[PDB]
Amino acid sequence: SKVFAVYGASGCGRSLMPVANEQLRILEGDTDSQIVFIDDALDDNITVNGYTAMNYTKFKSIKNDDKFVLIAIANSSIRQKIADKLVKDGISLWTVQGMTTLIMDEVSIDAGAALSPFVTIAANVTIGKCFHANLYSYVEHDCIIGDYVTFAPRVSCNGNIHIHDHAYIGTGAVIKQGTPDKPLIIGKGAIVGMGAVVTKEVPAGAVVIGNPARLL
Amino acid sequence: SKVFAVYGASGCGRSLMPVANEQLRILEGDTDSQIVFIDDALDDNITVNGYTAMNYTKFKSIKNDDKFVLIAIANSSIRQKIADKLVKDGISLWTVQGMTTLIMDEVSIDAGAALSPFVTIAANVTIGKCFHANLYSYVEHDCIIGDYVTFAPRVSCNGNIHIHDHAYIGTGAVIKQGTPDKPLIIGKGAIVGMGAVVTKEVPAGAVVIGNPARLL
Amino acid sequence: SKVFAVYGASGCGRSLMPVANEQLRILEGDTDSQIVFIDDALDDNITVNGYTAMNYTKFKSIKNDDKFVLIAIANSSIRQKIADKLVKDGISLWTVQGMTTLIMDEVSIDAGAALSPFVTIAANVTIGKCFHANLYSYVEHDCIIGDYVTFAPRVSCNGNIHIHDHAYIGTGAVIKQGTPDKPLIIGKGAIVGMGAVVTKEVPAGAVVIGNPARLL
Ligand SMILES: [Cl-]
Repeated sequence: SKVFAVYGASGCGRSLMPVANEQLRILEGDTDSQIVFIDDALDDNITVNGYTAMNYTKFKSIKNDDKFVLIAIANSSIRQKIADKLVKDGISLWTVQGMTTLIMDEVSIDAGAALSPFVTIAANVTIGKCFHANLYSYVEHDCIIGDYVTFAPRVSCNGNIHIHDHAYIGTGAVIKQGTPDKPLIIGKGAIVGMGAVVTKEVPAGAVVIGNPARLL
Repeated sequence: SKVFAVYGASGCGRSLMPVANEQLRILEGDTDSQIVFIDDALDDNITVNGYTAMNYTKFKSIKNDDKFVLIAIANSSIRQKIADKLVKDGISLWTVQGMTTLIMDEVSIDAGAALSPFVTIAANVTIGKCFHANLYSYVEHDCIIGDYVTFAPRVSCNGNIHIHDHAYIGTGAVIKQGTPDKPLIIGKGAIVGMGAVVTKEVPAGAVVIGNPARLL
Repeated sequence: SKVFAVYGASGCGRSLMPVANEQLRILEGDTDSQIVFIDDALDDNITVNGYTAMNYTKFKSIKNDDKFVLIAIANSSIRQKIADKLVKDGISLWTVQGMTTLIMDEVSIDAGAALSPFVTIAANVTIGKCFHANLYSYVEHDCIIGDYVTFAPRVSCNGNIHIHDHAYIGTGAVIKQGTPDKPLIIGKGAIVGMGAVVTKEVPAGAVVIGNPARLL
């Protein structure tokens, strides 16, 4: 027996719950296991879109040895804090993908990714901890994505790009391909704004916007 | 018995007819009902892409009590005029979606929407009359879309956005999310240009272009 | 009996091989025919992502009268040179599409196209030799695409656009629709940059970037 959850019942979670149901009901063929929301804003349990929603204290109290959680909180500092709590409490991180999520050859993705509908992860990609790939995003050939990276919808991450930990890539941003000799790097904790057209390396902690991308 | 139609046999209609066939043949499981084009440019009936095409006078003359029409005319002033005519003539407005159109939880969409392939309508969205969501568009969580709104392909409408009646959002435009306390408003009859990167409220009747969006 | 290949084992080929397997195993229902990579960088055969990879000399030497090749090299000058070699050696050019590639009514596409996942080719489109439509691209109604045209991912080619031979359209570029009286032309060998917002005719051999597009 198993219990599943989506951690976060705000916009991120409510748009991922249908995806977690595709993952569980169709890709895993599991019509038996319950799935709930976890949200620490809750005191008493409520329902959100027809699913039971409870705080983490209550979720921990459930008498099941086999818990699986997708963290659906876009802020990567919160996501890392929750992931470390879950692992310490002996709860499994759970990767979810949609029926229309395309995974190509020789792809490695660490546990706990949220891979939305219409996402492509192309050939020979490596992805670290609790990746968020929102609707329509792609990661093309030979990319290396670090830990707690977050893509908004419709990110175009071309080939030979290395995105370091905790970077955020905004809606519809486009990133030029690197080369095998010079991968294009997005630095640790960088923020690439909605619609940015990135043609060069982004420094760690930089915020870049515009076409072409410039420091904000 | 029933008769279906796509109103408009120009580019909008010809790219929606396959979608109307997915809706009718697959999602409704109806291999019996006829589907035609209506276009008022026609005097004599013709064929368009292998479908009978006739003017509205001829469509009205068909002896069937049960007519269903998708209005495939992007201009929302024309669309409203035709919708009001159809309803007055006792003809039903007909929502169409593709096999790859994704509808999430607690979504309300008024009759007569054209929801293209690869469209996502995410959690807790409300949409008014004869919405057009062209190919690849999305409407994310908690949005409220009014009546006779029109999206070009690949619109990224993020969460907590309120788009008022008759707005037009151009190809690949990106709109920043609102918050629950302050939804980002696109005003009545506003035009958001192809590729616009919208980070603030757009006034009613404004035309905005660019990255970032500015008045044209 | 038949032998298939993807010509190019670099990023283009490695992200198309899964698509060629969808085309062959599912759309053609062929679980018998072998598929390999061809790459002229190879001296001795190797494996790439679990597929045999050989140079063209070795592929020619295979004793099969019935060879089918998808050219997965984005550079259109190389693609034309290889296509002419294949045809002269009595090898067939092979169109590939994905399970999520949508083709609408009255579409004509010459042999050897690479039509990626999530691509739409809309109504009444004509496409010439060895077209590349990378992930998420669309070609809308009434377009005429010439020979050896190349789209990066997420190109938005709206209706009534004529793209002449060897043009390249970069990631996420958006092109305004033409009209029936005045198709919007992208000239021979033009380059439209990543993220460009094209609102006017692009001259032959021009390089255009930005929002709005300007000469680079
Ligand atoms: Cl897309």
